[PDB]
Amino acid sequence: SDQICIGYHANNSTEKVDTILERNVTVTHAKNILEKTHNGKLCRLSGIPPLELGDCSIAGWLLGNPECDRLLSVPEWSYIVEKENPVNGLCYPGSFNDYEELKHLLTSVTHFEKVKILPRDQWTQHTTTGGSRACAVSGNPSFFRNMVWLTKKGSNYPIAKRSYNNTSGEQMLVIWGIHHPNDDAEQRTLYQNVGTYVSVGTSTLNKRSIPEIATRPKVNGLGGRMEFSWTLLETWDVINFESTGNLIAPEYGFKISKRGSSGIMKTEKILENCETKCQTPLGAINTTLPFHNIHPLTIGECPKYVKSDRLILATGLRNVP
Amino acid sequence: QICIGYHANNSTEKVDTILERNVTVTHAKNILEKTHNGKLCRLSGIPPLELGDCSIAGWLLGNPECDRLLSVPEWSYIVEKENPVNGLCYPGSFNDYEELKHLLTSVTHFEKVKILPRDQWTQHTTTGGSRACAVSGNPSFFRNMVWLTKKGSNYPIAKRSYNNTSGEQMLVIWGIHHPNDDAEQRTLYQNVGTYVSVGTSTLNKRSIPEIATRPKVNGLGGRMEFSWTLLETWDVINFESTGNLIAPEYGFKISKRGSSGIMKTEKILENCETKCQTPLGAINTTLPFHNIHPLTIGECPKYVKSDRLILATGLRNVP
Amino acid sequence: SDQICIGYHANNSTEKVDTILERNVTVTHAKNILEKTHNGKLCRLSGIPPLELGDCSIAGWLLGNPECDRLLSVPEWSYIVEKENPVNGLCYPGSFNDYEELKHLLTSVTHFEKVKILPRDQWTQHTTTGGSRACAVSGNPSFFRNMVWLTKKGSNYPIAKRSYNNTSGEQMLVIWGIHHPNDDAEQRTLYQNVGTYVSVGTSTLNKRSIPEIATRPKVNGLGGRMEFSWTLLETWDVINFESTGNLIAPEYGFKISKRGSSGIMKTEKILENCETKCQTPLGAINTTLPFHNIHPLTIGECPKYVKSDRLILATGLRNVPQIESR
Amino acid sequence: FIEGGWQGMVDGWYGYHHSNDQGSGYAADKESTQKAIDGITNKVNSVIEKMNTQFEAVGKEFNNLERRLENLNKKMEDGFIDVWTYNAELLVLMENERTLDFHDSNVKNLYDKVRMQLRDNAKEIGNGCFEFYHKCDDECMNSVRNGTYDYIKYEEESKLNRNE
Amino acid sequence: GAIAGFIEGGWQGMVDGWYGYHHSNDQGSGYAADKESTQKAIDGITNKVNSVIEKMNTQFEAVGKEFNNLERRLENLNKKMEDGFIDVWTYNAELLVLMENERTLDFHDSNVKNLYDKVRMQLRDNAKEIGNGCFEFYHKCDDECMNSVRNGTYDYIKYEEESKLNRNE
Amino acid sequence: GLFGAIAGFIEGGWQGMVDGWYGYHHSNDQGSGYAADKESTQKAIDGITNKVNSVIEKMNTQFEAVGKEFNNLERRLENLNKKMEDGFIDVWTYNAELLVLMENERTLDFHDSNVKNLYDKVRMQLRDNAKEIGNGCFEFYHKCDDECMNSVRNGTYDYIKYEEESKLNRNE
Ligand SMILES: *[C@@H]1O[C@H](CO)[C@@H](O)[C@H](O)[C@H]1NC(C)=O
Ligand SMILES: *[C@@H]1O[C@H](CO)[C@@H](O)[C@H](O)[C@H]1NC(C)=O
Ligand SMILES: *[C@@H]1O[C@H](CO)[C@@H](O)[C@H](O)[C@H]1NC(C)=O
Ligand SMILES: *[C@@H]1O[C@H](CO)[C@@H](O)[C@H](O)[C@H]1NC(C)=O
Ligand SMILES: *[C@@H]1O[C@H](CO)[C@@H](O)[C@H](O)[C@H]1NC(C)=O
Ligand SMILES: *[C@@H]1O[C@H](CO)[C@@H](O)[C@H](O)[C@H]1NC(C)=O
Ligand SMILES: *[C@@H]1O[C@H](CO)[C@@H](O)[C@H](O)[C@H]1NC(C)=O
Ligand SMILES: *[C@@H]1O[C@H](CO)[C@@H](O)[C@H](O)[C@H]1NC(C)=O
Ligand SMILES: *[C@@H]1O[C@H](CO)[C@@H](O)[C@H](O)[C@H]1NC(C)=O
Ligand SMILES: *[C@@H]1O[C@H](CO)[C@@H](O)[C@H](O)[C@H]1NC(C)=O
Ligand SMILES: *[C@H]1O[C@H](CO)[C@@H](O)[C@H](O)[C@H]1NC(C)=O
Repeated sequence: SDQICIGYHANNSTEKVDTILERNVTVTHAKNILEKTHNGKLCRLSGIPPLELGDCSIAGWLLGNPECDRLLSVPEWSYIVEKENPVNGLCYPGSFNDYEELKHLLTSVTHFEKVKILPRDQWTQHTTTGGSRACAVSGNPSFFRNMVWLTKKGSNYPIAKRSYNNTSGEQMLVIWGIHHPNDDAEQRTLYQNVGTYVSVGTSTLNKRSIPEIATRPKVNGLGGRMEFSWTLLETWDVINFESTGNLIAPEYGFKISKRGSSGIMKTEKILENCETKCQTPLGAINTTLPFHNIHPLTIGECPKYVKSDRLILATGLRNVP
Repeated sequence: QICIGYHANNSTEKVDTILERNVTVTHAKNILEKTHNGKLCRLSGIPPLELGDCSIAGWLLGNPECDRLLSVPEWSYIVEKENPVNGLCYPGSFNDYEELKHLLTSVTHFEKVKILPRDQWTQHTTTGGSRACAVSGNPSFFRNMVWLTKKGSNYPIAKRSYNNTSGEQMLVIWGIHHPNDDAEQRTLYQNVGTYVSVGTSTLNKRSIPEIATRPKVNGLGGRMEFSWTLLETWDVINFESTGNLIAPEYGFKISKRGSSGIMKTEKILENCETKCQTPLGAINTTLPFHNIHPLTIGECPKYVKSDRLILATGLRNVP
Repeated sequence: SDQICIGYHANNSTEKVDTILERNVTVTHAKNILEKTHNGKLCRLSGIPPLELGDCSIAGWLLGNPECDRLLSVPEWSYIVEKENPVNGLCYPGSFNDYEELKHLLTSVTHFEKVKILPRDQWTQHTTTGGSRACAVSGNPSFFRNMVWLTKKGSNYPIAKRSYNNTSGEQMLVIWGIHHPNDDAEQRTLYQNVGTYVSVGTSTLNKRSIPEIATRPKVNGLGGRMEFSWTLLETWDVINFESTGNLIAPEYGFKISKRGSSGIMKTEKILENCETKCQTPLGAINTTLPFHNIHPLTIGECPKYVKSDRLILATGLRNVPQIESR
Repeated sequence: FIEGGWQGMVDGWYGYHHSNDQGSGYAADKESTQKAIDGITNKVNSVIEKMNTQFEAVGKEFNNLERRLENLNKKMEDGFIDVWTYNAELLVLMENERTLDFHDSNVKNLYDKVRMQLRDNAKEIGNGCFEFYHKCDDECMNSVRNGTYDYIKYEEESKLNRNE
Repeated sequence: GAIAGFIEGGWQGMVDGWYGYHHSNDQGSGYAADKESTQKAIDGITNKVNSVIEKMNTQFEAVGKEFNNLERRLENLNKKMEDGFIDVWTYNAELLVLMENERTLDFHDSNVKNLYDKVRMQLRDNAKEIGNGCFEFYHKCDDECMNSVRNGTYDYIKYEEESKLNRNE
Repeated sequence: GLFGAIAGFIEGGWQGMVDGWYGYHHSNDQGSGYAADKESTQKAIDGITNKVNSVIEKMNTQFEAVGKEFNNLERRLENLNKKMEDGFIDVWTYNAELLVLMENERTLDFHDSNVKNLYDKVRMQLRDNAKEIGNGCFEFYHKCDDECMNSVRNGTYDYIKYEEESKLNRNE
């Protein structure tokens, strides 16, 4: 009539786990390893806030589209936030050669310094005031702020020839364009000559573009096009421009001023005052768990995205009252 | 006496474990799909587009040898030979060809719309053709293209547009003829130093003919370099040319959307159904793995390089 | 008082393993499955030694840069060893269209035979001796050994027109270039005409290049550029060259003479006299284990690279010895 | 359980053989067998609830100028196949090890489920059978099978038979 | 009266730890954890959980990539890769959890069984094995003696005598 | 020693059993010594050898030649390739680590149960003829020389033989 008994713990845990052999098994304790929640807010990463473009696009920003004048100067950035289909890109319709390669270049850079490399005041044999209604700054024709539209000075377009030794001590993005007019009349009105070229030389770059004068649908009420291109001028390297017409020349370059780890994420959320080591388009993730299922397109130090609704490790006993 | 024991049977079936090999068990579930029906089948009810000896370029340009594909219904996926015989009858190339081919691994039906009827090139001869595209002895040309050439000692500027009012997105193809020498360039177009420009809202090309001597392919030295574009709805496409234009008569409205792919095989379609098709035949299975063929199309088990995966479900059969 | 006892083995093993539940558990026996060592030496693979370029680059070698004259003839190769930033590439500054696609072509080929397809003696209406100080062979202006720089013969550059039927019975790499002068003066000095072209035709290839005459920074003390291109001439196919100026024409092609399995590895190590089925930039791997952690960029039949410092399987008992002298 | 299996037990997976005045026969433990069948069914479904949702369309095409791209794609398709093929093989291998042990332990449990409920009333033979020290007919046999065995009942004469 | 052992089920009344003892004597009744048995488990299980969580992880990685309308094959390639990995990780995770939960529960069942045999072996004839995971003593055992059976210092040679006399009726 | 024989499976391992993996120690009038169970040890060695080969029968067929090269205009492509090579390494590295970890857990348990079986293989075949000491050893209630020792080791032990005097010795 004296007794000892050996048993195990049970509690009012309701929590279920699955095993290979069994399903919906109630256990005393369990550790969820699948991160499911985010804060809902678009946040700063490693203290830095991301470069938040609003309606502008990288091309709008770097060309200096007037509608992007708020981005004429912007500090260091964690990552880049862009809309899925930004409104203000190429105000003057055209294209951007190797655009996505350029965009990818900004998923490692985290700060530019915009250096004035070819001041427009020094094109003294050409008219630099060219612009249009597609790039209108409140009713008045303008143009991309960082570019210069060379055109004939009173019935002449002499050879346009300027260079720039990159003495900035860091690597520098330079962009330029060629204007593709709508017809021969326009090509003469603006550049006098026909059959023109724009060559650009660096130690490694060697381009030569001829304007393709063709009739085409009006985009932004314009038939002309401007095809932009870009290059990384290495430190102490020189870039030469030579043109007999159709050059859209840069006034500025962009010294890649800070390096590191960014990315571009497409979202319409606005930045807020918070912090993370892992950001997603839906919000940020504070977690120590190895998996999340919030959103595949993360930026930062993140758990492994999985397509799962629940991962729960039993840590406790089989809860059996 | 009472005794506690387990089931045994005349099962011969072997499994492997981490610790043991070729262990006979009473029951086992194979999880590796090994068989296919041997037949090339329809996917989700639809039959695939079956090109025979033709290639996508032969078909869309309207190579004469592909006249059986001038009209074809909706398709599940595209079946093409590994090295189709009838592509570019007139030798040449096709810019961004594989991107075009990939475009047809989501589209599942065209409607071919006549966008630039040839009757309306009234200042040019449209009857140009050659022996490389011969329809029974007689020089012909790609059915869907028009070879503009001079009308009695003159090639006036050729200038036509087309607003895409078809209400769906439309593939337009065109070409530029690269003659073999200056004599041929004049015979056909009068002028030398010519251009073909094409403009849409987003497309802007301008090609000049590269007149060079080159090896005879299909007995011809000239070349025709084709290009293509998706004309968006309500957008306009402009052609302007002073010579060397191979202009489209037809566009291809992308008439049905969805899920296809291209699979390279010489098998002919048959009357069967699947959710998973491979070049060797189709797969009816609930198992998670197969080892039939890596190049599947459809909802398929994971291909593995394995000869056997068998789960023991039964007892260790020890009779 | 007679007795039987049932027990297990222990030894003086010090070796530790981890389990899901337990860490640093001493066991009697263990099998490391993670290969950690290499021999430190750059070795031959499947008997063959690799093609070892030294300071040259594939472009230097195939164009026949003078500083690469030691590679004018080289035997079959296991894989290609190249420096990370080789010194002798394009002696005359320029670029090489689809260069990496070419480099990738040599990670399956394992031998060339260099065939003389367009002997320079037969450009009898042009000067073929053109060269420059950037490609100087001991003080004297030279040029890429395998290329020919066509220029005007006494105030005339007649149309330059030559072909070649690939009768070598194997597939053949042909390279050529177009010279992009620095200014109109140089363009006339050399080719007399302006607005020039270089066209190249095969059954499938159809290029036509015009020289881009532009001012540009001096690389190797030169402002001009030479843009090279390449093609695989298929067996029995013909290649045509036609030019009114600016052609840098090939004298040689490269018949792909042996096929198989190579790769390019970037390293400054020199070849040595050893053997392997798996080579890495740090040295070679002799192992039967399934994993290694030496270096991801291997060439050969190798274990799966992992980012791990230790993988050890327990094979033995939990080593829990007897209190001696028991 | 020791010594082997019984073809004569067509009934289920684990069970009992009995021997008394009435006769001999085999009989499955419906409870023990079921718990296992369920377990094993679940094991098999766990491995089969997977991914699977295509269409995916694996065939991709590339230029003669896109050999690096083609190769890239090939290394990916190969890489995944290598992973799935290895995991599958090893998954199967480990789960078979487990399954067979699972059976051995279910049968061992059935043994101890009885041993514990009989004790001194029966002699443990050592071949996985119990010789009774008393007598037990089919009424009593049901009781030992479905766990309602009366130890306090046959407690008495079990002792008298045991002591010689 | 009392009695649920490992067999029969769990004890809510043992808020103390994971595995343990219930006792019944003249002084009274109460629950008590085996600190030793419970700890070894907590450690084991903590390790199990950390093992699964010591992983990869070191990003930044920034998964979003962008492509032309002329790079659809490339986009698609990239998608198949991102998908392929997610399929692998997702499957391994699910199955990993599943197998390690199977193992964990068995682990608990065997720890409790050990605790049973750790006692059974150290008592033998001094106690009757009830079959519900409890032992009825053939002699008497107060709290002094209860500590001894719990922490493995139980004196069998002590109560050896009267255990016999009570057993034989 | 020097302290009285007796270490069983419980208590620890035996350096003195250089013979195999699991086995017996005996003590009678003739003497004392260690002896492996060839049967039990073998089944294990085989099991463990297989375990190790299972993990090593793998993939492996290369050549593969992993190094690939890219333009400064193909950074997305380079990056794509990098994420792939990294992705696979991440998978293999994780699976390997965890595989090893789970299979080591299993291996050690495997040994503990093989030894426990060897215990019960004996216990069941002796019963009342021997006292279960509780350290993984059996004290005989009768006597057993080397002839008899073989019998208990290789499973041919005669219980009906020593049945008689085992009882008489037990009853005090
Ligand atoms: C159920 O358990 C929780 C502790 O996890 C406690 O807060 C709650 O009050 C409990 N309720 C009862 C009735 O025991
Ligand atoms: C497990 O529980 C969920 C409810 O959360 C239910 O939807 C599912 O069908 C259950 N499965 C089983 C086998 O009971
Ligand atoms: C650019 O400037 C630096 C001196 O500031 C000089 O060393 C270098 O030669 C120049 N580079 C070129 C390409 O002219
Ligand atoms: C195409 O058609 C419609 C007329 O139905 C017109 O409103 C639209 O502006 C046209 N677009 C162009 C680019 O011509
Ligand atoms: C697959 O086979 C089974 C019969 O074995 C049948 O019921 C099922 O409908 C089949 N499915 C197809 C698509 O043939
Ligand atoms: C003890 O270990 C050493 C190496 O650490 C070895 O050489 C020696 O043989 C071992 N001793 C015995 C008795 O096996
Ligand atoms: C195990 O051992 C290693 C060194 O041998 C040590 O650095 C590590 O901290 C130890 N791990 C644990 C969990 O004790
Ligand atoms: C090249 O030569 C082969 C025989 O060597 C011949 O069959 C063929 O006609 C020639 N090819 C061309 C394009 O002239
Ligand atoms: C590789 O290892 C084996 C070990 O059996 C050895 O015998 C052989 O010589 C080794 N090869 C080299 C090149 O070291
Ligand atoms: C065992 O240790 C001491 C004995 O002095 C005792 O106080 C304690 O309560 C015991 N612990 C357990 C878990 O029984
Ligand atoms: C094999 O088992 C079958 C059940 O399908 C049974 O009919 C037969 O008796 C067995 N074979 C022999 C020879 O008994």
